[PDB]
Amino acid sequence: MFETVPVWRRQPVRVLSLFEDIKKELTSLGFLEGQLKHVVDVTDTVRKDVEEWGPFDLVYGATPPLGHTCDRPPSWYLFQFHRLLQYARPKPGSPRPFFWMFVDNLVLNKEDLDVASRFLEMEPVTIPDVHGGSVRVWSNIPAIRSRHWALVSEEELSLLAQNKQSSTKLVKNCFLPLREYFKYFS
Amino acid sequence: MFETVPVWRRQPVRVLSLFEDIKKELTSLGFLEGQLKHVVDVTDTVRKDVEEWGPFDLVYGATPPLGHTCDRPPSWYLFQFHRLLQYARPKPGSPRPFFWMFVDNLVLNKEDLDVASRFLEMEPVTIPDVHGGSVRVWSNIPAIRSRHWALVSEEELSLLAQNKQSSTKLVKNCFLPLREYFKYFS
Amino acid sequence: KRKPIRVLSLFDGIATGLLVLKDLGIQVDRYIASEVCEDSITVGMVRHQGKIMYVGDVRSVTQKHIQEWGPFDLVIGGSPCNDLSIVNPARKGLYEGTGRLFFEFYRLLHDARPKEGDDRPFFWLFENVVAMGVSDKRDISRFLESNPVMIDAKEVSAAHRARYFWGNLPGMNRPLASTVNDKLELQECLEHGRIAKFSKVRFPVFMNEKEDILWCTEMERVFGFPVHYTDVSNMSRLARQRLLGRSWSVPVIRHLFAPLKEYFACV
Amino acid sequence: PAEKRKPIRVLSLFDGIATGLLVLKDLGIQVDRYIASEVCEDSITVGMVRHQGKIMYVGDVRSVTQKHIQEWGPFDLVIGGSPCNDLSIVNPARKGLYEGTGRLFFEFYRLLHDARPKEGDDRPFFWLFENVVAMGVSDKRDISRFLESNPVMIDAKEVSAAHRARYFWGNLPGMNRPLASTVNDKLELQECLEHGRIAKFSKVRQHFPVFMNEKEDILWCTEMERVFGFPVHYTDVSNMSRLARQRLLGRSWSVPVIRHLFAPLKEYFACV
Ligand SMILES: Nc1ncnc2c1ncn2[C@@H]1O[C@H](CSCC[C@H](N)C(=O)O)[C@@H](O)[C@H]1O
Ligand SMILES: Nc1ncnc2c1ncn2[C@@H]1O[C@H](CSCC[C@H](N)C(=O)O)[C@@H](O)[C@H]1O
Repeated sequence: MFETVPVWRRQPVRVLSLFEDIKKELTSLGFLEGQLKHVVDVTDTVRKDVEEWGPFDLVYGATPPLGHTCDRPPSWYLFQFHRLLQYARPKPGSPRPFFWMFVDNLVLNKEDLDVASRFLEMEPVTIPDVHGGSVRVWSNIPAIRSRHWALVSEEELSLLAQNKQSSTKLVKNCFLPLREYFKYFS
Repeated sequence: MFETVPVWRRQPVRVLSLFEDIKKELTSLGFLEGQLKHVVDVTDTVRKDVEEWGPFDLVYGATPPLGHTCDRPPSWYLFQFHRLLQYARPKPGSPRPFFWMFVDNLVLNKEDLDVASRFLEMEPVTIPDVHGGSVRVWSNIPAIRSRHWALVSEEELSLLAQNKQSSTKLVKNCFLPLREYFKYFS
Repeated sequence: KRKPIRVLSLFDGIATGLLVLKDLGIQVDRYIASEVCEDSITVGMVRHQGKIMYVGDVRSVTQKHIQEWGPFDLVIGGSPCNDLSIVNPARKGLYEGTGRLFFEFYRLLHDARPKEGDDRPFFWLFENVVAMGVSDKRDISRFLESNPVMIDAKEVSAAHRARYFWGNLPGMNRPLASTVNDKLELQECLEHGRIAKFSKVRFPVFMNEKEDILWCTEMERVFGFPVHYTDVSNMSRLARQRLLGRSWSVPVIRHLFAPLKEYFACV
Repeated sequence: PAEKRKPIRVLSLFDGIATGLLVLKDLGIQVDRYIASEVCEDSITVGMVRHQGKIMYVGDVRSVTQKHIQEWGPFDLVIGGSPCNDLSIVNPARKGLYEGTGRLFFEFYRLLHDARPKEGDDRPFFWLFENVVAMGVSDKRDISRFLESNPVMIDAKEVSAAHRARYFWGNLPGMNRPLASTVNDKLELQECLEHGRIAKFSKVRQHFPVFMNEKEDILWCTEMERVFGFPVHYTDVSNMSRLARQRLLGRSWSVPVIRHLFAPLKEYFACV
C-alpha cells in the first residue's frame, strides 16, 4: 500500500523501460515533457549501470510483439526484467513511491506464465481489445486487480496468437493511478 | 592290495548281503556249507546292529532287478550300502582280508552313476551276457578291472533296460578270486 | 597351549561360520569352504579378505583332498533345504534334486572324522529346515548317526527361524541367552524413520505414511550380521536378499560355537 | 555483553544426498537448521536416514517463496547445484539455461536474492552454487551476470581418484586458494577398490575401470562412494537399484572439494 502524495510536492517521474520504451505513450498522459531511460539488450548491463542511471520510480518492461521481432527465448525477458528491476529498487528506508510493471504480448507459454507469476509474486491481469475486425500484465500500481476481466478465455486467447503467427492502447490507461503520485504536465 | 593267504589258514567267509542275498550262488562256488547274514530293508539298521552281527569279510549289496520290484529311489541302495559298508569295516590294525561289492542291475541313471562311482571311489566294471535271444559292478576284489570289456555301448545298454520295462551268472564268476583267501568246500 | 582351529565349511554360503568364529575371538589356522554360488563366494572373499580357501563344488572334493587339505578340527555345513521343505510341493526329497547334496556332507564328514584310535578332538555340525518329511529327518539322523536339536532364532533375534541341528558340539542342548546387544525387536532393526508392525518377522515396516518391505540393511540387522555385510557385488537386491535369506542366524551360531573357545587358540 | 559465535543455519537447494550437511558435520560445525529442497525420493531418503531427520525437507524449489524464506528463519549459508543436464555441451538435446531443467538455475538465483541480507544489515552471509564446466559460453556468462560474479573452476582430480571439473560461484572465503591432499584422501583409484580387485587407470573419468581375478568388471558402488569421498556404505539405504544408487553418487558433490570449500567456515560459527 503506497501512501498518496499531495500535488504541490510531486516531481517528474523517472522511468526505466526495458525491451520497449513508453517515452511516447507515457507522454500522452502528461508524465513526460530525459526522465525516461530506455535500454534494449540488457545482456551485459551490470548493477552499477542501473544505479548511475539515476534513481527510478517506475520500472517497465515487456515482451516483444507477436512475430518474433527478435531472437531470444521468452523467459529471458522475464528473468532479465526481474534482474534489473531489483538493481533499480530503492533503499530499505523507502524514500518515495516505487512502481514496476511487466507486460506480456501473448508470447509466454502457460509454463512460462507460472514462472513469471511466481517470480513477480502475483497472477497477471489480462486486458483484451475487441472490435470485431481486430495482453497480460504484472505490476503493483494501485487498483490494477479490480480492473481484471475474468471473462476472456485461454483457449480463445491461444487461438488469437496462433493466427497472428500465420499471416499500447491496452496498458496506456493503466498508468492513470500514477497521476495521483507524480507531476502531470500541461 | 590284499596279501594272499596260505590254504591251511583260510576259515569260512562271513558274508553280509544287502538288498539281495547270495546264500545260494555263493554256495555254488564252495564258499558256504549261517556264515552269511541277509537283510532287506536297512532303514532303521544302526551301527551296533552291523557289529553284533559278527565280523564280516565280505559286504555285498545290489540294486533290485529291472521291474521296480520294490518302491525306493535307486540312489537309496547306494547310499544305504555305503552306510552299512562302513559300519562293517574292520579296525585300523587290519586283522584279515576285507572285501565289499555293489552291483547295479542297469537301474541307476548316468547321474546316479557318477554318485555311485564317486561314492565307492572307482568306475564300475560292466559285464554283459549275450545269447542272441536274450550289469555294472563296484568292488575291491582283485583283478576285477582287468576283466573289463570296454566294448558294449551305453546307448545299446539303455535300450536293453528301456525294453525290459515295457514287457546272477554274471557276477557269480567274480567271486573266484576270493577262493585264494577263504576256505573252499568240496 | 591349545592351537588354532582348522575348519571345513560345506555349503559355506556367506561365511557365517568364519564370521562367528572370528567374533568369538578364536584363531583360525584355515577355513576351507565349498561353495558354488558366485555371489556368496565373492561376499566371503571380500569380507574376510582372502583368508577363505575356496574349494569348488562339494562333490569334487575327495578323500584324497581331505587328508591332503590337512586334518580338520571342525566340520560344519547346511545342505540346500529346498527339496526337503514340506512347503515346496515340487520337492524331490532327500534322495533326488538338491536333496542328495546332504550325503555329500555325510561322505565328507566320514572322510574327515578321526579314525578309531585317534583321540584328537573333532567337532562337526549340520543344519537344515525343521519343516521336512519325517522319513528324511529319520534317514538323516540314521546317516549322521544321531538326533537333531531344534532351535529357533526367535529366542535370540527378531525373526522366526526354527531349524534342526545335528552335531557333537558341546552343550548344544543348553538353552540360549540374549545379549546386551541382540536386536530381538523387529523395530530395533529398522533404519531411522520407519515403524515396525510385528515384533518378529516370519509389508513388515511402516514408513512415513507408507506401507513397505524390509530393507536389506535392516534384514542383515535382523539376522545378526553386521550392517552392510552383504553390500558387495553390484549384486541386485533380490540376489542380496537371496544370500541372507538362506543363511544361519549369527546369534544362534555364536551360541553353538561359543564353547569352542575352550579348545583352540584365543586370538 | 558478548557476541558469541552461533550455529550455522543453512539452506540447501537441489540438496541431493546431503553432501552439504555431511561435510558441514565433518568439519565439526554446529548446525542450527539444514533446510533442503529436494524432489527425488531416493536422495531424499538417503538424507533422511543418514542424518536421522535433522534435515527439514521442504519440497520442490519453485514452491519456496520469499514468505517462506524469512519465515524459515534467517539463513547464514545458501548452497546449491541446479541440474546440469540442459547445460552440458555433451547432451545434444540440451535446452540451455532458459528451457528444460536449465531454468531451475534462476530458482536458485531468485531464492538467493530473497535470502541475502538487505542493504544495511551487515550480518555474515555465505552462498555457493556449482555446475558443470562444460557448458555454453552464453550460459556461463548469463549465470555470472545473474549471480553477479565469476566462477572458480576446480577439479576433484587434485584431491580424489576422479576427474570432476566443475565451476563454482560464491562468496565463501578463500575459494581460489589451492587445494590440499590429506593423510586420508584416496587419490589413486586403486586405493578405492575393495580387496581382491585391481585398477587399470589411476583415476576414473577407458571403459570398465577395473579387472578382477581374471574377469573384466565395472566399478562397485562401495568403491564409487569411495571415489567421491563418501563414507563406505553411505548410500546403502532403501532397496533402490544399482542403477538408481549410481545416479545418486553419479551426480553428487566430491566430498573432498566441499570440505576444501567449506573448510574456512569453521572460524565463523559455533563448533561441536
Ligand atoms: N553342489 C554344491 N556345492 C557347493 N555349494 C552348494 C552346492 N549346491 C548348493 N550350494 C550352496 O549351498 C549354500 C546353502 S545355504 C547354507 C547357508 C550358509 N550356512 C550361511 O550361513 O550363509 C548356498 O549358498 C549354495 O550356493
Ligand atoms: N524442482 C526441483 N526442486 C528441487 N530439487 C530438484 C528439482 N528438480 C530436480 N531436483 C533435484 O536436483 C538435484 C541435482 S543433483 C545436485 C546434487 C548435489 N550437489 C549433491 O551433492 O548431492 C537432484 O538431487 C534432484 O532431485
